[PDB]
Amino acid sequence: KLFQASPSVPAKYVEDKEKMLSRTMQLVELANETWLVTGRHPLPVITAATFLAWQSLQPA
Amino acid sequence: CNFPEYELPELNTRAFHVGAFGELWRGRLRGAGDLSLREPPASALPGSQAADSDREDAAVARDLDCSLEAAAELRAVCGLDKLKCLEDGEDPEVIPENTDLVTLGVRKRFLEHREETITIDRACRQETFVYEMESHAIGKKPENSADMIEEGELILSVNILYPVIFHKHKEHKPYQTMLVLGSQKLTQLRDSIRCVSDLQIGGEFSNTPDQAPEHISKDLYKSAFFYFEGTFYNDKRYPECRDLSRTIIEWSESHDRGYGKFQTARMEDFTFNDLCIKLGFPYLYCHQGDCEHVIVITDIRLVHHDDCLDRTLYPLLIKKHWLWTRKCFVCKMYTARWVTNNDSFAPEDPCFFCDVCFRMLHYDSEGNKLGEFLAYPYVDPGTFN
DNA sequence: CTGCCGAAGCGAGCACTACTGTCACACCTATTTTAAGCCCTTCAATCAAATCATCTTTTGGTTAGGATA
Ligand SMILES: [Zn+2]
Ligand SMILES: [Zn+2]
Repeated sequence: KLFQASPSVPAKYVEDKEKMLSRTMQLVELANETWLVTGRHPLPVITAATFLAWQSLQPA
Repeated sequence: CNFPEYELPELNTRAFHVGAFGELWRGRLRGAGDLSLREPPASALPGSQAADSDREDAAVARDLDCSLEAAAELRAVCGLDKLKCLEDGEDPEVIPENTDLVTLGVRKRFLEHREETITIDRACRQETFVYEMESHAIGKKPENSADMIEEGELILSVNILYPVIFHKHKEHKPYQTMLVLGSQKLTQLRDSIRCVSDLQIGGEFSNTPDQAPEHISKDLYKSAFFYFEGTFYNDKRYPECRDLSRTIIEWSESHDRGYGKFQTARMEDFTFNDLCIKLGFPYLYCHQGDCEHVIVITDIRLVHHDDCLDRTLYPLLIKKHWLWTRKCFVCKMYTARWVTNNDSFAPEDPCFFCDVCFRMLHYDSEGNKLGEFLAYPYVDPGTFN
């Protein structure tokens, strides 16, 4: 729910979802080709990749 | 009922209606005369009580249900000669050594290490403002009849905090203490404020420093409101006044922001007696739409004959915290009157300049702008505190 | 002294998913052995946020380098 300026969330955290998806899918591609994903639950890896994106678009 | 009690020890008390509280106080004092503003007789040595004996012994006998001789015996027994260890001709500047007090021992310990040439002085003890504004007004009476405090009138002690908080300490606060009457309205309290927020100015005038704005904030905006027990008291006497509380009620009531439902009312519709307010519990006042003030009802009591009976001074300031002047960075000793941004000459942004350090640095003899910078007139809150 | 047949109001037919008597076969767990991955706790080693002690930058007042009015 970070793509909408809901009152429950400050607008500081709102970002375009397109760049979000691009950053996340390339991050998880990096994770995949580095043997991280094999034999493990993907969901936590996707969550971590969304994390690295979300911090990367505004480390400020 | 309106029975004051401590909500927390020595920090805040329960809420009660000021009018009902004053009525209860008067009911326990009306007719007795202890709440009157006339000078009563004072205690004296037994060697001079003969003059007051005729007027005092009968009343004492009536009130104590004892005989007149018993009243005289009580008066002679309770004479001040039994209590006055100090003669009336003794100065208070020297500790009497003929004492067994631990308090005076600690006082001697304090005074002994302050008698050296490096330490001996008659400087401030811990503060100065309180006594200076007490003696200036305590026991005085007005020059006009209309400025007379009503006998038994409530006296309310209100602390107003400054907009410039230390944001480094939390025990003590920057505030000034205002004394107001129960019958007074909130309008006369609001109009008596001399906060620097009323004097704010702006405008960028690096090109023409002499074209500073003509109107101070007080001449452009007049919005001000109090806030007690969930009620906003907004000024509307002038077109410049706006009901700021409507925006707050729109923002806060749309979500569970941690505060309850509020109500809107005008500023002149209530007196201090109409309030149902706590003592010591902070409250909110605002003016100019961005200058909020913390409001603490520190004390409330009936008027006494020895108090300041002169209403021309009311609202009467009795205590005030100090703010330090914002001095410019050029000479590092003079209070700034200008602030600049994007200044190529200044080592930091923002930079504070005084008129002397500003005009000749940023302009030549003809007043032509020198270098690249933006300049704004500045009013020091530490000066107009 | 008993009996026939009208007047008006009723009615029809057309418009290029609830239990019970059984029954055998599922459900169920007695343990062995891996190979990488498991959830929760639980304390210990390392870390970093907040607070205290002290040097130092500057804001009101005294001193003797320093000065007018
Ligand atoms: Zn203010
Ligand atoms: Zn200057």
